[PDB]
Amino acid sequence: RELLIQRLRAAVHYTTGALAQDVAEDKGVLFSKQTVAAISEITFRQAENFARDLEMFARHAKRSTITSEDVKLLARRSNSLLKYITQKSDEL
Amino acid sequence: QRELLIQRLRAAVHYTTGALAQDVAEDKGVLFSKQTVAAISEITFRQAENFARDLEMFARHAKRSTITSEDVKLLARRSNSLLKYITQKSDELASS
Amino acid sequence: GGFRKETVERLLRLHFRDGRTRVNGDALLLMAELLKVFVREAAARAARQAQAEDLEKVDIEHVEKVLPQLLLDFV
Amino acid sequence: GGFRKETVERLLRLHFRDGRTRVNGDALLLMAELLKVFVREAAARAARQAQAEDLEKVDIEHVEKVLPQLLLDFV
Repeated sequence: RELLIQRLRAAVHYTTGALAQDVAEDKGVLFSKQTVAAISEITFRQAENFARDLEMFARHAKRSTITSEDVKLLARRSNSLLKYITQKSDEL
Repeated sequence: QRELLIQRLRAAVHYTTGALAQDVAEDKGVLFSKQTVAAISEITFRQAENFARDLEMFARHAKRSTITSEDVKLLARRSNSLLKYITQKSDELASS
Repeated sequence: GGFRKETVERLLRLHFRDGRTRVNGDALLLMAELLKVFVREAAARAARQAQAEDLEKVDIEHVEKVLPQLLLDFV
Repeated sequence: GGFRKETVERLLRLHFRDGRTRVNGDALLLMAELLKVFVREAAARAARQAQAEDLEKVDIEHVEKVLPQLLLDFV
C-alpha cells in the first residue's frame, strides 16, 4: 500500500487531463498544465466528500454495502444529473 | 387563508433572524441595514427549505416518515465541531 | 434568544414534499439550534466582509459575497 | 473515455472511514459517470470564464473563480 495514494492521484490526473481536451476542442481553448492539475486535485478531494457521504448514507439505512440508492441520495439536489449518469451508466 | 399563514410564518422568521443578527452587529461594531436584515431573513427561510428537504429524504432513506435526531446529526455530518454540539445537545434531550 | 419550536415545525412542514412527513420533538429543538447557528454565521460573515472593505454599514452586496461558501459550509 | 472502475473503487475506498465498507457494481458505474461529468463541468466552467475575459488560455485563476458555483451545483 506504500504507493496507493500516489497511484490514485496519478490515474485521476491523467484521466482528468484527457477528459479536459474534449472540452478544449469544443470551446476552442487551451487548459494550462496547472489548470488541469488544479481540476484533478479538486476531483480527488471532492471524491472524498462523495465517498464519506455514501458510506454514511448506507449506514443510516443500516447497510454496510453502498448501493445505487445511496448514489441517488448523493444526487438528491441534481435530478438532471442523476438521470444523465443513470442513462450513461445503462449505455453499458 | 394559506397565504395568511405563510405571511405570518415569514414575519416570525424575519423578526427572530433580525434579533439574532443585531447581537452579531454589536459584537462586530457594524450596522445591518434593514434590507441586509431582510436579505438574511429570506436566505434563512430558503435554507430551512434545503434543511427540510434533506431531513425528509434522510428519514425516508431509513424507511421512516418521522424525522428524528439521527437525521439532524446526518445534516451536521461534515462539521465535527457542529456535529459535536448537536450530538450532545441531542443527548441531553434523550436523558430527561 | 432563538427560534420558537412552533416556528421551526411550521417552517419544516411547509417545505416537505411528502404529506406523510413529520418531525419529532427532539429533532425540532435541534433544528432550532441549527437554524440559529446558520443565522449567526450568515450575519458574522457578512459583517467581516464589510470590515474587510473598511465599511461600517453591511450592505446586501456583502451578504451576496459570503453566501456561496456559507451554503457550502452547511452541506 | 472515462475513469476506470478500478480507479473509482479504490478512490472511494481510500476515503472511507472503514476500508471494509463495500460498494456494489451498480453504484461504482454511477459514480464513474458522475466523476466524468464533474471533470467536464469544471473544465467547461473555467473555459467559459476564460472566454468571458477574451482569453483562449485557461489559467488556475479561472478555476478559482468558478469553483464555488461548481461545487454548489453538485452538492
